[PDB]
Amino acid sequence: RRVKTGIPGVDEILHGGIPERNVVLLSGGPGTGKTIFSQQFLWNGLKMGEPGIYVALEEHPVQVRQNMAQFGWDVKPYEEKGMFAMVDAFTAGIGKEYEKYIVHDLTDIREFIEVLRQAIRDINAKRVVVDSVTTLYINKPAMARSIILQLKRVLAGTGCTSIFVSQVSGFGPGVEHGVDGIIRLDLDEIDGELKRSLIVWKMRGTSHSMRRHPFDITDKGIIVYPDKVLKR
Amino acid sequence: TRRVKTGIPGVDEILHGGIPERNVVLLSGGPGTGKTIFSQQFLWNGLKMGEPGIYVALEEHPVQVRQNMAQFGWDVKPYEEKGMFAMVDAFTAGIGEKYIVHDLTDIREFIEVLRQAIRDINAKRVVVDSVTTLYINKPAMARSIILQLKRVLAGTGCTSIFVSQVSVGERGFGGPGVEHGVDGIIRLDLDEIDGELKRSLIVWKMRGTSHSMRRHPFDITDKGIIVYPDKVLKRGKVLE
Amino acid sequence: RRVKTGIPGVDEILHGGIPERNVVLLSGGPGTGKTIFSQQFLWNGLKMGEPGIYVALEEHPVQVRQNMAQFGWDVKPYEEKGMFAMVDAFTAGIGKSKEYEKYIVHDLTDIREFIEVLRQAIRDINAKRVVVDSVTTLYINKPAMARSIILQLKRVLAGTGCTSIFVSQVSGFGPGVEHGVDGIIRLDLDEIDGELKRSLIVWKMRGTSHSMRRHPFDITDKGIIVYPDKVLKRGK
Amino acid sequence: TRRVKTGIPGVDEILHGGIPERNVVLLSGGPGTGKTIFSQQFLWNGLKMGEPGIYVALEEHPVQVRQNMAQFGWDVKPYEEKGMFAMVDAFTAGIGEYEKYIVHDLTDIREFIEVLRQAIRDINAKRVVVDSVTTLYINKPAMARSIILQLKRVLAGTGCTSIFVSQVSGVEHGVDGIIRLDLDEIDGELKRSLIVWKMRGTSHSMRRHPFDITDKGIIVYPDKVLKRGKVLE
Amino acid sequence: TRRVKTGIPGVDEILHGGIPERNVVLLSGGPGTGKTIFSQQFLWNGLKMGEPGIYVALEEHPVQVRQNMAQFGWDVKPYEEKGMFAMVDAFTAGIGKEYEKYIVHDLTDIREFIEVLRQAIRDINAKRVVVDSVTTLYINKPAMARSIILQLKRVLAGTGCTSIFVSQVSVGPGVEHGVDGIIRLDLDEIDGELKRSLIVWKMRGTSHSMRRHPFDITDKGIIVYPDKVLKRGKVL
Amino acid sequence: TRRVKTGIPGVDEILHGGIPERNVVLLSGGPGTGKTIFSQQFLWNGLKMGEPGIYVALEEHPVQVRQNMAQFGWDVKPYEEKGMFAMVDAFTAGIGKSKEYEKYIVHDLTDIREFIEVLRQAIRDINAKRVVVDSVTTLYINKPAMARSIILQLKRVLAGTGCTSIFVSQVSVGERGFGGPGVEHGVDGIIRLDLDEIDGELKRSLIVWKMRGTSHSMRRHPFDITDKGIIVYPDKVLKRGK
Ligand SMILES: Nc1ncnc2c1ncn2[C@@H]1O[C@H](COP(=O)(O)OP(=O)(O)O)[C@@H](O)[C@H]1O
Ligand SMILES: Nc1ncnc2c1ncn2[C@@H]1O[C@H](COP(=O)(O)OP(=O)(O)O)[C@@H](O)[C@H]1O
Ligand SMILES: Nc1ncnc2c1ncn2[C@@H]1O[C@H](COP(=O)(O)OP(=O)(O)O)[C@@H](O)[C@H]1O
Ligand SMILES: Nc1ncnc2c1ncn2[C@@H]1O[C@H](COP(=O)(O)OP(=O)(O)O)[C@@H](O)[C@H]1O
Ligand SMILES: Nc1ncnc2c1ncn2[C@@H]1O[C@H](COP(=O)(O)OP(=O)(O)O)[C@@H](O)[C@H]1O
Ligand SMILES: Nc1ncnc2c1ncn2[C@@H]1O[C@H](COP(=O)(O)OP(=O)(O)O)[C@@H](O)[C@H]1O
Repeated sequence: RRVKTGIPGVDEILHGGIPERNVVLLSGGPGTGKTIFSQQFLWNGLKMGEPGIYVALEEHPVQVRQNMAQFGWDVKPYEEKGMFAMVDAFTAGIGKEYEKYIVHDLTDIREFIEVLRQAIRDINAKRVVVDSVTTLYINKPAMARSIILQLKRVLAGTGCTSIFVSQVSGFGPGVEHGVDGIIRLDLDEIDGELKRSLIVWKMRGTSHSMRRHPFDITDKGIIVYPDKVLKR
Repeated sequence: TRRVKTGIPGVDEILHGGIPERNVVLLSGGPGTGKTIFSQQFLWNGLKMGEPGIYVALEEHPVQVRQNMAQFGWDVKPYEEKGMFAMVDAFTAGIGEKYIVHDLTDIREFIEVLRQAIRDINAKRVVVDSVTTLYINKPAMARSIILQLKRVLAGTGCTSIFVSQVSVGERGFGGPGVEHGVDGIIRLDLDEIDGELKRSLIVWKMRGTSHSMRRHPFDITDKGIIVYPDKVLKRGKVLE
Repeated sequence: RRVKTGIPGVDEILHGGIPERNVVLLSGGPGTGKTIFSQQFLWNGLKMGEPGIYVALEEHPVQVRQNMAQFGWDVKPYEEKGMFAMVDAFTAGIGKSKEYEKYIVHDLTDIREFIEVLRQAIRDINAKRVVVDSVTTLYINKPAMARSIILQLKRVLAGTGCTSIFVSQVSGFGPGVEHGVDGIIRLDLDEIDGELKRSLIVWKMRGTSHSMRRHPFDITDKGIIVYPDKVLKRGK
Repeated sequence: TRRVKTGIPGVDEILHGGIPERNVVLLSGGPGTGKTIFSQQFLWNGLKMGEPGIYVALEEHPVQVRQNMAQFGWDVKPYEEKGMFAMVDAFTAGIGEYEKYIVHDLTDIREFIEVLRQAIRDINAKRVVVDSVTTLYINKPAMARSIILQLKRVLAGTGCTSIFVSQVSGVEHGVDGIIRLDLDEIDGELKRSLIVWKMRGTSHSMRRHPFDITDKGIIVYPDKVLKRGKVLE
Repeated sequence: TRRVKTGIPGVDEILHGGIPERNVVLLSGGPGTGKTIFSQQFLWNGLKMGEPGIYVALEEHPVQVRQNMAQFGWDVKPYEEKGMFAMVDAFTAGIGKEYEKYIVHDLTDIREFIEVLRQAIRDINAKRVVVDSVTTLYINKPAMARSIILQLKRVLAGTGCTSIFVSQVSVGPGVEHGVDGIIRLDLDEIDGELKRSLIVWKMRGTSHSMRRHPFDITDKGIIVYPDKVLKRGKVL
Repeated sequence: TRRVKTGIPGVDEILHGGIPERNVVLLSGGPGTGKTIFSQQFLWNGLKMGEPGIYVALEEHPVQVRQNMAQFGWDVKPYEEKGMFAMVDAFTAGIGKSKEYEKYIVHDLTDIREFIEVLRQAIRDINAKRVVVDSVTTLYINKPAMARSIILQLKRVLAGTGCTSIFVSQVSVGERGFGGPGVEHGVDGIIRLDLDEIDGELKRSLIVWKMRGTSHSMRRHPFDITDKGIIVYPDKVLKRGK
């Protein structure tokens, strides 16, 4: 089977959607849409009755809710329903309001994984987003490989299908070799104008579009154009 | 979302209304691209609108900053006496004033002092010139430094600009995590095209709003910066 | 003698196939089809009476079996008849040890045990074909050791009459590794005019002449298909 | 805002009047781009204008510097004995007779600064050259920023306008101005060009202008531009 | 000046007679560019001309080198038994841990390496020597490359030998300056096609072709074409 | 300023008279570009104009070096005897502590102190007016931070004794620059010897990037290496495409 991202054009680009248990790496530079994209993935997940967990390391949950809320995505209700979770692995990297979930020390991936399996259990999560995974090893690159594979085993085991968001200043040291899929979002200046484009570089378990497709970010999120191709 | 008007000709148009309230905007660019003049113009316009502002100086002493702003027609003195503007001296300490940061070993005193200045004048706009100096010899501390300041500023209702210094040639914005941690990124460029340096601005990122995706030329004048939303740079200036 | 990969087009491109006992480095970036190519190589071998061994360092043998099954390649039958074997050199890398697997390398910090289990596996099934996916994981965090490791494994495998494929992960071909192996086959995925095109090229192959051209190929439901009579210069 | 005339042919026009008083200007370029001749002509024209100048030597011994200048027709001797010109020796302490101003330890700029303050005070200097400031931190780049900022404050606070020579093979953000001298090979020929990247306090030509080094120093052509690899206009 | 004929078709002509005797020639190139074959051809042809030769192996065990040379019709067995050819084993020591007349037990430094080499040159009155590859002697200690190349050079030239130092380059200090000559072998992809070329970058003691010449590797070794040149494709 | 004539065909013209006295000229380029040959032709011509030269050898033994210059029709034997020419052995110490015969020998290259000691002594016994250090790169290649002081220290020495010199600088093939931060700003002159593949052919060319004290050709001139030495063509220009 597959997992329908719900993101206009994407499921057609993946020929049906993301294969189950697959951990997809969404990489790209700043402002390419990785945040809106992965949030949309989870949001659409909810509308289809699929449990979702957002592991934030870049922003605090109260902030994430506000960002999504501005696109017309109110997770608060589902949060009360027990169909959506927000894991705070953010306040730990900046200092010290509680939450159902929180990682106090990311020195090790141990507590990180402990708290993760909890949120998955409580809502029987199906969809998961780690934004971002880069923060777990940016200053400890040799440990990236083990970290990516370990989180992978855990998620796939619980039947979850994942987007790891990778921040790029390549796709990210075994990281791009460890994941099942790779979707790169690009923002390129062409003839004096910035053009957004998406391309599925890798996707274990399926055939997929081999073309670079433009896309726009709108008030209601991302919209990819499967019938169009952008030439850089 | 509510917008903060920069007042800089062309910029609020380019931002489809202005900077979304509480956004931290990274103003990135090489030397002599107009980043300092731009950030000060942003603060001055705020004052004219009744929005108290703070300029955290890490590149020059506040005394010189006041002098330089005055030459553009921006005398902050009348405002400092009204408790509507403030200069934080985070410069002196770098090379051995109501607001002073004595030690930049840790970001702790920097924050305490910034918080002090914020409540003192009911600040709405803040400028840090420049953020790079806070970790340029501490690259690994950049991420947490940017994320901690951002939290303090948005948490106190401020809308800010973080000036980011990049060395000429590099199209970077500031490095790992920093360009990822800010809410917006406005790049000011100075490119040599056919034996001529041309200035241009481009909004690479701005959370909470759509914005022009084109590279617009601009000039630095006696009255500050002026961006031209109706012109684009495609290896040469052209209308629309 | 030639070891036939059985992968459509490959053997013609190798003018017969891989010279026996050769260690071939299969290099490429992520998603270029290296795992599938090497597994297809083992599969075809089983189909022609040649025992094979897949040494996993990137995935657990269980998932590998699954993955190969989706392509129509069920090894389970051969595994019980002593014709195929998976070597778990993965778990040690993550941490878990909560399962039973015949061949398993507990510690990857030394190539000593790795070679022990490999020798035992080759002994047990009389291995003729061996795949290591990926050798890169064995020295990524020890590049100065890569040279010895490649030549060491090279001596073992070749000594036991095995012909092997070492999968190399590229983010060149890998310092001194590209020199240690007998052959080099590069799998590429390049964006040309807004579209990703898959291609293969034989850079090196001690023991034989071979196509000096870049050939397009496709990954399908039944695996890889390479086109010997087609060439991808650049664009078409 | 007052202007300091470099007196170098074409340069003041390009700077739209001259260097804004008290500005520290970084003169950056690779070897043999003309940075030393330029900075020395700057001081010379200054002297021949009643403006006392100091040349801080970190690359050659003052004795040799005096020799290089005289060869172009700039004899500082008369001006030096008259207390209108001064040479600072911060060269010897870097590798191994008599010189009025000498910096014994370059470990850190404190002594460097003191000797510099003395020379300025002593001749009431108006122009100062540091050839080259790169040498003060070539092995300690993390110190470059503070050093540049410290010297800038000392010089500006004393009313001097300076040129820091930067040898290329937060510094550029710290100085007030930046003039790049280039030497590029185009069609089998080496062409010299100058370009003002930045100059706080004023507007200036935004073009790359060609120049020649002659027996009498540098001549820049403000009415010419170097575009592809050709001199146009 | 006295010349040493390589015997490789086209080479001696490109060298205007051949290698100036007593010269050390660095044969540099990436993987699969034909450096081993070229070097071995040089020695084989040397034997056929009554010029004893030595091959210092650091990449493969002398056993395998013998069998690979035979693969091209170069059976050194007849000459060795007659004290005309020698195989130095400076390989096994490289991967830790068989009798070989000439073996180097410690590569930690090159004193022993020089001893063994000195012994072999004397025993056979060697006139041609090949070291494959000299890169392995300092790959992990770049700073020592210069002195090692200069030391080996003084010893070889001191014994009247003419040599070829094979240098392994991946993809792209003292070394190239320390040798007498430099012959680069390349393998480049142009328009979906891999093309082999040789160019004499330096050869002390003589003039030589200043052009890049294409060449082929066959079942009988290398063949260089002095009448062809690579502007970018093969032209006249 | 009196010019030291190189004698090398076409060079003194390109330099508009020759090399300004006391100038330390860095001659750099990749392997096989003709730097050693160029430096020797310089000392040789220095002899014929009745000018005493020294050749500091760090890449070859003085015996081999002599055996190399002779191969070009340059026999310095008669001059070493009249004391009009000297050769320094700074090669052996680089690859061992072995003994041998040579009037001038530098035993330790850890520091440049002895080097100068021996050099000043060598300049004295004869009438050292021309000097060649080949290659200066060897002095600091493993300790790049020392390059600057080493270069300037040797400069002062030679200039202080009225010597005009060439420092041979070895750069790797493909490397653009001349020896890095230190070397290139500290020398008075820089002459680049290039060997570039243009249209399937290697072409030799020279270009003067810097020469304090004089004007000079600003163009790239082709040249040939012959059995008699180097021949640079001042009236020809090579166009590399860069
Ligand atoms: N309403 C909107 N209309 C069009 N574009 C928008 C709108 N809101 C936000 N954006 C775009 O979304 C971008 C940010 O996307 P995001 O996923 O947060 O970036 P990143 O890849 O750094 O995580 C902004 O830079 C902006 O260009
Ligand atoms: N009065 C003026 N008229 C025109 N241009 C000016 C004027 N004043 C300053 N400038 C320009 O402004 C530039 C400096 O802008 P600034 O923001 O200080 O640079 P940076 O981005 O490094 O902080 C100068 O290089 C100069 O070219
Ligand atoms: N059923 C299929 N049909 C066509 N292509 C497929 C199919 N299944 C997988 N693929 C392709 O195989 C690719 C993965 O190949 P793989 O060998 O795992 O990559 P890697 O080089 O990283 O080891 C996927 O990215 C996908 O494009
Ligand atoms: N009399 C002269 N006529 C023409 N050019 C000269 C004359 N004297 C020196 N030059 C040029 O000056 C250059 C050196 O300039 P200089 O300022 O010393 O270089 P740098 O940028 O390294 O400090 C020489 O390389 C030479 O080309
Ligand atoms: N019989 C043959 N006919 C044609 N080419 C061959 C033959 N045998 C080997 N080759 C070629 O020789 C190459 C290996 O040459 P070799 O000298 O071993 O490479 P290296 O430069 O890495 O030492 C192989 O990659 C192959 O393409
Ligand atoms: N008799 C000759 N005729 C033509 N060219 C020669 C002759 N002798 C040597 N050469 C050339 O001289 C080159 C070496 O010059 P050299 O100065 O030794 O190089 P480097 O710059 O590395 O010191 C050789 O590569 C060769 O091409």
